[PDB]
Amino acid sequence: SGFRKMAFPSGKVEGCMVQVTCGTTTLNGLWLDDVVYCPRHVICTSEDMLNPNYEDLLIRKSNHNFLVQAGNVQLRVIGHSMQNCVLKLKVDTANPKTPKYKFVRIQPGQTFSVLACYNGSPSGVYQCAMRPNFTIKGSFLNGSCGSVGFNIDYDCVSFCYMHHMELPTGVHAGTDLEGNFYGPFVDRQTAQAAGTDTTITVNVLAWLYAAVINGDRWFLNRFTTTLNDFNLVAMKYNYEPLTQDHVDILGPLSAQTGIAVLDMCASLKELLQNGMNGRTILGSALLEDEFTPFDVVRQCSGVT
Amino acid sequence: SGFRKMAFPSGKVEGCMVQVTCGTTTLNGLWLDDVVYCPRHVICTSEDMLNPNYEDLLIRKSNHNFLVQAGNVQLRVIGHSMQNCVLKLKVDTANPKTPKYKFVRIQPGQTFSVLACYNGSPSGVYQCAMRPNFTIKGSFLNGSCGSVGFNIDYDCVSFCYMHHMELPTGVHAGTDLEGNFYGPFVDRQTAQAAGTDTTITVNVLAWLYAAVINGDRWFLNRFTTTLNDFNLVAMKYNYEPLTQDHVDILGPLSAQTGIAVLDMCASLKELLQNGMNGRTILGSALLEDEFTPFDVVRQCSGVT
Ligand SMILES: *CC(=O)N1CCN(C(=O)c2ccco2)CC1
Ligand SMILES: *CC(=O)N1CCN(C(=O)c2ccco2)CC1
Repeated sequence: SGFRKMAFPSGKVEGCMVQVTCGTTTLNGLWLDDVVYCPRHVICTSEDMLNPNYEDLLIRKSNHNFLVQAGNVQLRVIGHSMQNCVLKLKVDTANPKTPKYKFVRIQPGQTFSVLACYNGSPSGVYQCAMRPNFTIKGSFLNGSCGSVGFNIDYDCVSFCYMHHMELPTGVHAGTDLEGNFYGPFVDRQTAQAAGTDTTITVNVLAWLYAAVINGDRWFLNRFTTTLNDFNLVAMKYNYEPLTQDHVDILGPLSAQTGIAVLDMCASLKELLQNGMNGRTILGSALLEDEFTPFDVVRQCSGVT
Repeated sequence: SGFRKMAFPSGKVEGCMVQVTCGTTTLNGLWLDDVVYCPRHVICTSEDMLNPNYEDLLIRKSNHNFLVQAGNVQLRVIGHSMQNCVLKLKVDTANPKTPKYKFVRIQPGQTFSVLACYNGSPSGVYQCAMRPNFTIKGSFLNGSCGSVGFNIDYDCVSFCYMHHMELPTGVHAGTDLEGNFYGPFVDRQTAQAAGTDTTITVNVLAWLYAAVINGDRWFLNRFTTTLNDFNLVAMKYNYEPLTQDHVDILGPLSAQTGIAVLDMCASLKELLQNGMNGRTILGSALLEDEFTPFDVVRQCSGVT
């Protein structure tokens, strides 16, 4: 029993973190096989980051200008290229700790673990969600860029995020491991405002299911609703529209608990309309939206 | 910027988890050097766990009855002993991945990372606090016993917790790595009720400091208080008494922010008396008490 905001074990990713230094800029890189992946802004002076021309800046850089250090051993860089907003540094040694891995581009509402690193050294691990406005709410100080987000399926690390920037509002923006930003963000120090941070409805429902399974039941009511009726209330409270796809995804949690998805919708509807009245659910005073239906099943079933 | 409930990187502890099987009971064990540490209740039939006599049960057990598996390789058990509520299984092979380590017995209010495991395989990592009633609020299913709690100081893992039991109220009890329970709990399936789960005052204040540092400032007021005046309000709200020791510990966060500890006490006092009025602090609708002053400094400074 008990339900916790739970990250994947980080060891497989710890084994992949290196330090990348270009001139006076030191960031993190991800070493998989004989490639090191890092944010292309490693090549910028903070002056450059006002309006950088990365192709032009990169002409001035050689293999030997990229200093790559794994623990306290230097890797030999034998090639470099830019793919979107990342650099791929070819090194002469395959990472002996390379796990089975994939690069995946997640959808908004999907959750992942971040291994926060500084100078290629892990400081901590936490669970995130790709927000509907394509930001993440992370914990990233200067030096943390190149820290990655991942999921693990048994022995395969799916890398979904690399950290690139903090918006003036203190929320975070980054790329997949092909170097394509999530959302409309650019690796430039300019006016970039996030859109509406809406609540991930399907995740709230999954977490209400988790609460029932773990004995927190006070919010279960006598009501049901329809997708359309629920969605009117969702819209009013800046919740994501609930789709039949979302209902299908919640099917197994529905089955296990014997609470129809639309009944749990009606419970969530009353919580939105009435508030918590100073009560808590799984130790929260607000409705948690950074557990996926998959996360709830995994943690409630004990997958390794 | 941003502040997250952050666990230590788990890799060093992942390398220490094994499976222990005695008859039909399979739990987790911690392999350090040539010793495997596990809960002594590995020897019990669930019938036994009503009123077990562990010394008597252990007479019936040989080295060869303890099946120890590290990945998919069996370890040879060459000795076994009971220390308090843990078994120490001597194996013929030193764990090659043994990190630098210590066994520490933490105080209530101290935080630690848990690596939740099943069958000696890591499923996830989360941050906990030793509650003032010597319980922890974890995420533990059947098979999770022998999962451990730890802190890391650069390269040294301090092991502070091994998971042994769930109370009927779905909160968790366990031992240090000398096998001594935290609090008054016993490894018996009997009536065991937790005392008052009071709020860790010094941790709330540390987290209010974290909030100020990360730009969440709406709750800062024009007031101050005294330790005695604050403590009257603390008592009323089932908060731990604040001591001069706690004030001294918050000194560096006071210094960094320029907010006197007693001013932040007065802010917390108004939050207790007035509530959040539907507002949030670092994305919470309640006052978080599972960050230590040390945790706030570490995460705000980016220690690795
Ligand atoms: C995410 C990260 O580590 N960084 C550090 C490098 N960089 C800057 O310091 C910078 C330059 C101009 C604006 O910010 C980006 C963030
Ligand atoms: C923590 C853990 O893994 N367990 C599993 C073994 N055990 C029981 O199933 C049990 C027997 C009697 C009561 O509970 C303790 C908890």
